[PDB]
Amino acid sequence: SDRVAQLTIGNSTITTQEAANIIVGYGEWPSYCSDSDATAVDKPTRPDVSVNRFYTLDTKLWEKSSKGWYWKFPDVLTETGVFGQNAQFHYLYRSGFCIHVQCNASKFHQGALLVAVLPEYVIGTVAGGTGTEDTHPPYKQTQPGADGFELQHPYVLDAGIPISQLTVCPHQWINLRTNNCATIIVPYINALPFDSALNHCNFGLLVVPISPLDYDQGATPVIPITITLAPMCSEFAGLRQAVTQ
Amino acid sequence: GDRVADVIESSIGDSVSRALTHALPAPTGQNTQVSSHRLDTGKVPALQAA
Repeated sequence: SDRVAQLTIGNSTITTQEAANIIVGYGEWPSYCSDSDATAVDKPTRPDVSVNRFYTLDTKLWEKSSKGWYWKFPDVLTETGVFGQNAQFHYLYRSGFCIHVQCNASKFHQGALLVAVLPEYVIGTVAGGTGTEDTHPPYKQTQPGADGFELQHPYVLDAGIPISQLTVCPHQWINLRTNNCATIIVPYINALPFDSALNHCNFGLLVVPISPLDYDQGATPVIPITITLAPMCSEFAGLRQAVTQ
Repeated sequence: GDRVADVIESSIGDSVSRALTHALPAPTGQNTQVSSHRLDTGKVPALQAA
């Protein structure tokens, strides 16, 4: 009852057998904007199927010497589907997300991941190492795309903050003895009712192994990690020509 | 005695300021209402004469 789950939104559908319960980020569901909070006068558009469905990004690999990854949302979908081809036309954007993660393994493998959702995860460089040299992170590390970007110093999450306290955010684990997936639902987290989808990046998904993968020879070494996600309650406003960036 | 008629109907002695307008309250800006599309003749707010 708590293990088996199904997720049907749009034309698409997900099944899973060895799962856990579902999480709702910060204790509430997505929503469309109120006429009181809102400020813009133009009538939005709300497709409700062509955008609110499961998109599948890219399939990583989990070796024994792996460190971690992150993805920025909603940057991941700005070149993918009728979602992306609306977000280029319009200027204002609002949405939620459901986020599903896959990693399977047998009953001889062992490991644990941490699947967390952090709003406004600014990236910070190392200041040249000495501390004095001021630097800034390039464009391909702040909006790396759908292909993700790998961490170098995961103990501080590349921002001077520990990973030991990342559970205060909406988190889940993937202990390969117990489960094989993590489902997280998130509302729209921002101070402003609408905001751009290309410049601003509202939150970042992280996937960091704590206990490393391990097995014995004769067993399958390739242990992929796949990332699936779906917009929800998507609105758009400010129509004009398409802007890549 | 005002026995003529042009003195009775006279507009002289009018201490009143005929005001076309009248003030109204506005503690907040105006609330934008909802609209939809219209494809009619005659009705044409865009065309003004300045």
